Amino acid sequence: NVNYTNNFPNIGNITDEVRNCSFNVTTEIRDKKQKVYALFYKLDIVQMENKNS
Amino acid sequence: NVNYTNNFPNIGNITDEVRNCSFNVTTEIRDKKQKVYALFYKLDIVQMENKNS
Amino acid sequence: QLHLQESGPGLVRPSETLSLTCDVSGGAFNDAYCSWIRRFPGGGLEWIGRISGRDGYVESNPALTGRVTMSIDATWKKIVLRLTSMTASDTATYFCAGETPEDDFGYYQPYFKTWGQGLGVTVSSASTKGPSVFPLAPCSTAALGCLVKDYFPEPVTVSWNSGSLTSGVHTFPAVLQSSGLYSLSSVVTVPSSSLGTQTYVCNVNHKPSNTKVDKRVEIKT
Amino acid sequence: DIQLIQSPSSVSASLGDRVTITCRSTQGIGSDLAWYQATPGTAPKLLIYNSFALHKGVPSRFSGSGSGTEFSLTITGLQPEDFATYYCQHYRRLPLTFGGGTNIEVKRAVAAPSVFIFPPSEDQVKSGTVSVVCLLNNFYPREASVKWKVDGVLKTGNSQESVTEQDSKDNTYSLSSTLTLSNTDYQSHNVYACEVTHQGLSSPVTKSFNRGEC
Ligand SMILES: *[C@@H]1O[C@H](CO)[C@@H](O[C@@H]2O[C@H](CO)[C@@H](O[C@@H]3O[C@H](CO[C@H]4O[C@H](CO[C@H]5O[C@H](CO)[C@@H](O)[C@H](O)[C@@H]5O)[C@@H](O)[C@H](O[C@H]5O[C@H](CO)[C@@H](O)[C@H](O)[C@@H]5O)[C@@H]4O)[C@@H](O)[C@H](O[C@H]4O[C@H](CO)[C@@H](O)[C@H](O)[C@@H]4O)[C@@H]3O)[C@H](O)[C@H]2NC(C)=O)[C@H](O)[C@H]1NC(C)=O
Ligand SMILES: *[C@@H]1O[C@H](CO)[C@@H](O)[C@H](O)[C@H]1NC(C)=O
Ligand SMILES: *[C@@H]1O[C@H](CO)[C@@H](O)[C@H](O)[C@H]1NC(C)=O
Ligand SMILES: *[C@@H]1O[C@H](CO)[C@@H](O)[C@H](O)[C@H]1NC(C)=O
Repeated sequence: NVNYTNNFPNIGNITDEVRNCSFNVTTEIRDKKQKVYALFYKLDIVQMENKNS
Repeated sequence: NVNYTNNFPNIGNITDEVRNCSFNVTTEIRDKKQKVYALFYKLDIVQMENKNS
Repeated sequence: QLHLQESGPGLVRPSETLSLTCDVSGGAFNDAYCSWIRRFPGGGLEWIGRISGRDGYVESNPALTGRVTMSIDATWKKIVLRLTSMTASDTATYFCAGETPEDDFGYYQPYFKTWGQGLGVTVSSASTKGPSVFPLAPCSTAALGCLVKDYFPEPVTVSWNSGSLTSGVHTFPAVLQSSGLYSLSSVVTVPSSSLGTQTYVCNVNHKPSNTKVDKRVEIKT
Repeated sequence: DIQLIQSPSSVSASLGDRVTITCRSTQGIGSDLAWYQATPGTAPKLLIYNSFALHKGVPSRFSGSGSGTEFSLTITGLQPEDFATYYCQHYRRLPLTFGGGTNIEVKRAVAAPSVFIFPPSEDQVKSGTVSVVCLLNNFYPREASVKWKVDGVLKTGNSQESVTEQDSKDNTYSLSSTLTLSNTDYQSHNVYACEVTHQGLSSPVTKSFNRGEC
């Protein structure tokens, strides 16, 4: 990222709010699964058992 | 059951009309299944092949 | 029925593969999963990787990330556990238990129904060494003892008078020091009324060496 | 990955008491659990699976309980084979971590330890080593701290311990506290007295040997 970031308000930084999660979805063909990554805000994901999942 | 069961009609009992049916559900460990149980009436289940299934 | 008995090599040199083999008798692991459990002295039990019967697939404890390797063969009564770069902290009683193939509450549930016999394995260099016997005696209720040092391997029987295995025989567990050669103490509790008169012959014997040594307690003043 | 902690790590009870154990998890393992009765020197024997289902053949007094995270076991009557190490095991997800291992023993015949002392013999001097041991006998319970005031300074580390199991006659133990030294250091200091700590006794009894021939 850029460093100075125009720190006029200087409120904070979006780290520790988003998570870079990878998961297996299905492509246009049912018999083919692909692993894809996505950035999700921490308010959209809940933590089930096995805390690293 | 209780013994008397208010034996005024003296017709029969619901056994030989109901069944346990149980089915797999997948779990965390690979090649491990958990049985889910239910009681189904004999009029709602049919035996296709490989008896007791 | 299902019986699991394992012999394997036994004691092996440090940094050498421990290729333990478990024998299945009566039944077969055509569909069940076989597992390895080792039990450290005291402490608890640590699960080792798993193997299937219909297919060749190996699980592994993440602590032993790459040290483990398993094998299965055509007949389903032979199985081998292979460990690489085996360190000096791998003394345990490697058990052999099979996962439950079916149950009221699930299928292939990995709770160990029937265990094996196992074996108490230890690893150490400078292994071969003959026992050395020392006596024990006070200077003036007291007791005596027959210490055995730098012996190998376990165990060493401690015959108190060859018939005095009745009272006060507190045969302590063997101990291992930093030198790698074991020390084993012994004692028989006797009051202060039969000292200096009756001989307390102590015929401590090691099975592979037969260290037949006779000694008695003496009071020196 | 999942750490099971079972309590109490040490408990003692007499015949026919009411004993309870707990095996708390750090993550929810559902109802998946198993209990074992692992006597030392032999393989463990399964008692409970799915945390409440009694195994077949085993005595039916192991009324297990618990669900979710707090799992507990209860015993109504105590057999002579009851007193052994217990382990709680989960099988929710890999790895299959076991428990720490609680201990159950008979709690009777409280008494005070008997302290002994044995200065090394002359033939132990023929070899370049010194074998002096302070023996502990007839004490309850297991835990005890042995001190060695070597001229008032404790050169700790050389005090080895070896405790026999629970007794079948008067329910005691036996620790072998020894400090194996050499001739170049054993003769340097003056006093080698062993002092222990216990509750059933009155004062910690000091045992030593005279400097010289004893
Ligand atoms: C809830 O889930 C559970 C578990 O998922 C489920 O129960 C399973 O149901 C399936 C399907 O019915 C069962 O699968 C069968 O397994 C049979 C055993 O296979 C093993 O043994 C083979 C031969 O060795 C044995 O042979 C005879 C057989 O009776 C025996 O006496 C001998 O003593 C000897 O031990 C062995 O060849 C086989 O290994 C082959 O297969 C694997 C996997 O494909 C392959 O990788 C290997 O290389 C090798 O080729 C295995 O070790 C088996 O006989 C049977 O096979 C029949 O079905 C296939 C496929 O449909 C057909 O091609 C053909 O008709 C075969 O005859 C089948 O594979 C499984 O055992 C159950 N598990 C249990 C009971 O624990 C429940 O049903 C579920 N609940 C529901 C659905 O309600
Ligand atoms: C991200 O936010 C933290 C929180 O204060 C801050 O310290 C850090 O400088 C920000 N930027 C980066 C690149 O970490
Ligand atoms: C996606 O699937 C692949 C192979 O099936 C697996 O290696 C990977 O760990 C999976 N990723 C997940 C479940 O996030
Ligand atoms: C149910 O009815 C049958 C009739 O044949 C009888 O034999 C049985 O005892 C009754 N009760 C139960 C619990 O099955």
